[PDB]
Amino acid sequence: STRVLKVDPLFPDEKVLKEAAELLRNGEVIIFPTETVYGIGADAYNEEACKKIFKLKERPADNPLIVHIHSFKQLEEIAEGYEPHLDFLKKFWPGPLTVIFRKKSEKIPPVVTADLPTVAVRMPAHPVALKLIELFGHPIAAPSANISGRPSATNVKHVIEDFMGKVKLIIDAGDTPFGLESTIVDLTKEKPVLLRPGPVEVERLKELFPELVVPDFVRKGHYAPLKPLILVEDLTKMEEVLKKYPDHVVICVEERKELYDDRIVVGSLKNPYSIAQNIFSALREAEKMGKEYIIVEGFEERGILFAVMNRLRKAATEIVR
Ligand SMILES: Nc1ncnc2c1ncn2[C@@H]1O[C@H](COP(=O)(O)OP(=O)(O)OP(=O)(O)O)[C@@H](O)[C@H]1O
Ligand SMILES: C[C@@H](O)[C@H](N)C(=O)O
Ligand SMILES: [Mg+2]
Repeated sequence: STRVLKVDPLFPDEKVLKEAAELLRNGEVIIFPTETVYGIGADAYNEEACKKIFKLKERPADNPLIVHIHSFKQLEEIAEGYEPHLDFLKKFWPGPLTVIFRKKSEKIPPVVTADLPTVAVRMPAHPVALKLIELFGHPIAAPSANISGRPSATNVKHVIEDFMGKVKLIIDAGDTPFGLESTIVDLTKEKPVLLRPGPVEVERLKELFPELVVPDFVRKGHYAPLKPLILVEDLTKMEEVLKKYPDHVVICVEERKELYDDRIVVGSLKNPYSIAQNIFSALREAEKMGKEYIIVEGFEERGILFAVMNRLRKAATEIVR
């Protein structure tokens, strides 16, 4: 029996956050916005409560949870060996960055980290998330707000498709600013490793970390619509793809919109952050539009479109290179 409470993203009503904090203290799961995607969270120090996240998501046990913190003092309670990277953390936090550290053990139970010695920490640059964590008093473990394998929720309409009647409370702060999950950098090995591309762009990370490792699984083929996804890297095969796949809807850009039948304009190449903001919404609009096949234009493997292509490659049923 779900409550949806609208709050301002800048100065949220602290009475709405106290109610969410109370539900977290009772070991309940709630949904809250961040600058990236909506989160489905619980008390990171509550084993049983975090287990409910796994069940609500329909999620495998061996997939660990990102712990959300509000302060550098909380980092010190949960992680160790970060001291040589504090300059870097202080430069990107709060913000759309998740880092892997060696766990300080103590209170973040094994279920949160899938029995791993590492923990993924994020200090989100969203006043609602920051003020909820500070008021609750404990860090929040939160995957993206979606059924496991589905596109990450970027607004309350999507949360509701996935979770109406399953959680007591959804905080609504509207459309998430970025539409894409946080960059994930692992800092626990000889050289830093990019595990997930996001709003902290690869190009920026390569400027700071010349020796950054970007693994094959990041550049090659979660986030899946209900109808089969055809990704077209080579846009000269677009004329040919549309034919091989008759019952189609297209997702294209503003500049190529007037060149298709049933088409959803995800955004413009003039403003590529608009593409990243709306891509997940586009998969959800498209799967509803009652066509057999969803057909997506590829983008430049550069800037934020790098992260978009990363998401669409893992979504795709076929990639047309
Ligand atoms: N300690 C860790 N070491 C490495 N990767 C981690 C660690 N903790 C979390 N991660 C990764 O961070 C990501 C968090 O994303 P999220 O929880 O939204 O799940 P997901 O993989 O997108 O699956 P779903 O479809 O269920 O949302 C996962 O890929 C998870 O494995
Ligand atoms: C919920 C949101 O913070 C997500 N886990 C991310 O890392 O972007
Ligand atoms: Mg996810």
